[PDB]
Amino acid sequence: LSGAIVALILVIAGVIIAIAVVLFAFGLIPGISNQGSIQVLGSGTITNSTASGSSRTIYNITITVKNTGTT
Amino acid sequence: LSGAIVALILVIAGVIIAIAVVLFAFGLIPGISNQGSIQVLGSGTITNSTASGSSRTIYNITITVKNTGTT
Ligand SMILES: *[C@@H]1O[C@H](CO)[C@@H](O[C@@H]2O[C@H](CO[C@H]3O[C@H](CO)[C@@H](O)[C@H](O)[C@@H]3O)[C@@H](O)[C@H](O)[C@H]2NC(C)=O)[C@H](O)[C@H]1NC(C)=O
Ligand SMILES: *[C@@H]1O[C@H](CO)[C@@H](O[C@@H]2O[C@H](CO[C@H]3O[C@H](CO)[C@@H](O)[C@H](O)[C@@H]3O)[C@@H](O)[C@H](O)[C@H]2NC(C)=O)[C@H](O)[C@H]1NC(C)=O
Repeated sequence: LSGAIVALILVIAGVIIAIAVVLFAFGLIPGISNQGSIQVLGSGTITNSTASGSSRTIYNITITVKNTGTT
Repeated sequence: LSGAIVALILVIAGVIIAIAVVLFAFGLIPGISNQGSIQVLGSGTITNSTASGSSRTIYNITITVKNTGTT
């Protein structure tokens, strides 16, 4: 008897997990868009910004950035 | 005589208890085999709900959900 009862449980669970995985594949798609939100416009500048005789060299990066995203 | 009447009682009782276990196996089927599920549709969102420098961070989660079951 046991084998048929087990197969029935695993059939129905198979349908449920397969549908959930298909829905997840459709559900990913909106996240892909955000990978393109930024673009950098023109040349930026680097400037030596550290104080005289300081242990660390520290530069200053100025760039135009454009954010086309919603965040 | 005795051995044959006892063999017959155990044949009859065997039929009875075997059929009882077969009917029980058919009686399991509805409980183990409910089809349909919570389906999650598209992307959801997480939003910071935390306010006023509270000790525990709380997040809103909003998502579209479809119950295809009967409960
Ligand atoms: C950013 O500015 C610093 C000063 O504000 C400067 O430190 C001085 O460095 C000079 C000599 O610079 C040469 O040698 C160093 C190594 O010692 C190189 O890293 C550098 O590229 C040059 O070839 C030194 O005489 C002086 O005492 C330092 N301090 C001051 C107050 O002048 C950094 O060198 C400078 N970095 C860059 C990349 O320009
Ligand atoms: C997460 O969902 C909550 C409902 O489950 C929701 O509560 C409702 O809040 C609105 C007003 O929310 C505004 O103001 C809060 C600050 O108080 C902001 O965090 C929020 O972004 C909105 O600008 C209220 O009218 C309504 O009655 C509340 N309903 C319930 C059931 O509590 C939260 O606002 C929501 N959180 C965020 C961050 O959206």
